[PDB]
Amino acid sequence: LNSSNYAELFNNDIKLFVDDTNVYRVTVHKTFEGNVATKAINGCIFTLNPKTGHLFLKIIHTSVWAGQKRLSQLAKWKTAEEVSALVRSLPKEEQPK
Amino acid sequence: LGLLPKPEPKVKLSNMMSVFENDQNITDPTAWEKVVKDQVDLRKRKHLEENE
Amino acid sequence: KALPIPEDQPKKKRAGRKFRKYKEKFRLSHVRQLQNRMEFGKQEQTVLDSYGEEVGLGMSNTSLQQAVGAT
Amino acid sequence: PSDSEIPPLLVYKWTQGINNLSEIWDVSRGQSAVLLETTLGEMAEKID
Amino acid sequence: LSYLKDLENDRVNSLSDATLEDLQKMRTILKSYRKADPTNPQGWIASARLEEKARKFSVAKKIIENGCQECPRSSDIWLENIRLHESDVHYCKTLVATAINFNPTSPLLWFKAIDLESTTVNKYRVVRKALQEIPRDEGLWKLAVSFEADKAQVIKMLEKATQFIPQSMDLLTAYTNLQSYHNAKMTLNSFRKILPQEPEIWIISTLLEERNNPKLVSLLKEGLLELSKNGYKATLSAWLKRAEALNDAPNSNLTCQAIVYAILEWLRESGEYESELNNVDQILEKMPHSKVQIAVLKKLIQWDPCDTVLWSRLKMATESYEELLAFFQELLFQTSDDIRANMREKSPGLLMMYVSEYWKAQKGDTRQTLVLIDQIIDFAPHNLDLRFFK
Amino acid sequence: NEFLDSQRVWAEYATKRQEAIQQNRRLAFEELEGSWDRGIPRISTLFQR
Repeated sequence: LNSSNYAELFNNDIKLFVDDTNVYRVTVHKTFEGNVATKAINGCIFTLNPKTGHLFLKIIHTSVWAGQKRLSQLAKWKTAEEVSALVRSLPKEEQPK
Repeated sequence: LGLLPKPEPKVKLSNMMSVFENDQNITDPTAWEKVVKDQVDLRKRKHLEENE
Repeated sequence: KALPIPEDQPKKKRAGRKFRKYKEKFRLSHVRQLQNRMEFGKQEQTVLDSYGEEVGLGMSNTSLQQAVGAT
Repeated sequence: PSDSEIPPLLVYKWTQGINNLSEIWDVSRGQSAVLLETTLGEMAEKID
Repeated sequence: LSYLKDLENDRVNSLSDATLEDLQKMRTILKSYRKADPTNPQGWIASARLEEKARKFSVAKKIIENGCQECPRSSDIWLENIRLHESDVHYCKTLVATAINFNPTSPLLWFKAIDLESTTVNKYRVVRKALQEIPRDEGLWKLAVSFEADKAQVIKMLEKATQFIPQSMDLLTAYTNLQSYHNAKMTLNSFRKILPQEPEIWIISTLLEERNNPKLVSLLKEGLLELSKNGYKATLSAWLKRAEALNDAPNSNLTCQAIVYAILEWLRESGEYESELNNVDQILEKMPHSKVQIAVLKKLIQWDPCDTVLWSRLKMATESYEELLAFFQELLFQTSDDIRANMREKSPGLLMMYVSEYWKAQKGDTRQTLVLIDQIIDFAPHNLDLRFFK
Repeated sequence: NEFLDSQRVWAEYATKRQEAIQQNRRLAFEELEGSWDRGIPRISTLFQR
């Protein structure tokens, strides 16, 4: 998907955008001044149906990461799993291309 | 052999997303929408006006 | 009736939902493009069709997909 | 051609049958085996 | 204009064997998935699946079991492991043992074990073990009930099931069937009445009641009682829907009729819906030539005059290929005092229909004549239609 | 070799089937690995979708 083929996104085919940028949210809390504050918050998986504007937002709980390593890698896998689950949930009529 | 008028691109709400000859098409989304919807209305209105 | 003077003109340049479709029928598809790519090293995936086994899918089928099954 | 045999297999089967007929190979009493093979020429071509 | 091969006519199945190189990529991916913390379970499962498909049936066995052993303790993985070993007995048994020690709470493993074990005694033992571990699993209880040939033990099992699963209906029904007395039925009712049971449980009681088979008029009363006692959820013709299958069994149809009548009465008390009636009619039409539906129609007729219903009744009778006639006779006899008036008012073909039915029934041509005469007498201004048949 | 092997592996398959029946199972196509791409028709036939 490109600047070129953006118009392709709004044909009559069903699609899901999947943002896993915000899955492991770590926070270092900062206001407009810039004070430090260390923490490791809950995360999310943004999944969007730009036809309907449904937003299947899986809220990743922080309990996930307790005693976990290769954390980043794990996150990706988790996201994938979530996506799969979502797909399964969707009926064939509503499922995405 | 004239250029007495000009021919523009006939947008609609299915084109909308795909026309770029006229500007603002993602830039100003709702403005663009207004333009395109407005255009459509005019077309329809023109037809109706003609009928009248 | 004669052949036309072979001149090589590129006048067309068209496109348009309307005109795309038509041409989409003649364009190679994206899966055909994929097929036309064959992975380099590997013994690349063939469908043995009874009339002729010859046929290579090619890189249409994804590596993982290929390893498992069809698409 | 049946749906059972690939032709190689058919051939094999035939051979087996020819061997496995009762006392074909014994010709001590002058027994004569005769394995007539033939095309039916024009058969397809000359159906009424 | 050689056109392009219609994309979706590309070649599909019975492909060449998957390449080692290709497989290795997949393996690597799966390793990454696994090693990047366990899922916990599904990663292993996924790997197993891949192996099965890849294909391979040795590496999977080696690795999947190992995976199962250390970190995870999910039923699903155990199940997968079991599946992987179709090698009939010993390995499977071992797997089961490993599982139930770890996960006794998950029914699936128990079921698998049961499936595995061929001998009936063994199966019974397994079931018992499951029960000891897990109390609530209705299916297991049912299986247990099924297993045995003797009586007392079976009864005991049923009792246990009742104790454990509070609102298993099938089990309750089975128990009821077992004991075989009116006292027993009463006891059962008592046991149940204490329990909260709003929706549709007294149907069982009704069924039990008409095991005697002569009694039947008290059924209606019981039905009436049922809804008033219970703090109920407003429903119409759900009972009928549920009655259907039940009705279809032997010695149940009669019971169903009473229930239907009760329901109708309740509806009347509540108020005339219009849609509900239509729904009921539709239901009746579906699954035709059945007795409960007929009963409903009969009840309706008794309540109020309906020519459509009468036609429907006739149709039902035809489908059946006599009940209607009987009903008519009953109507004439029990209350020709009140019926003559209504009939007279109608001035209808009901009489004609009756006559026709009689004719169909009898070649002896005397009973029919008598009936006709009665009808003539019955009708006070005497109906015109009757005479022609005579 | 193919015809003799076909004869062999179909007998084997039959035996397996019988065993399955005795132990009440649908025949596991996991077991028939080894004698899979052998036989005419192949044992790959029997479990094609």
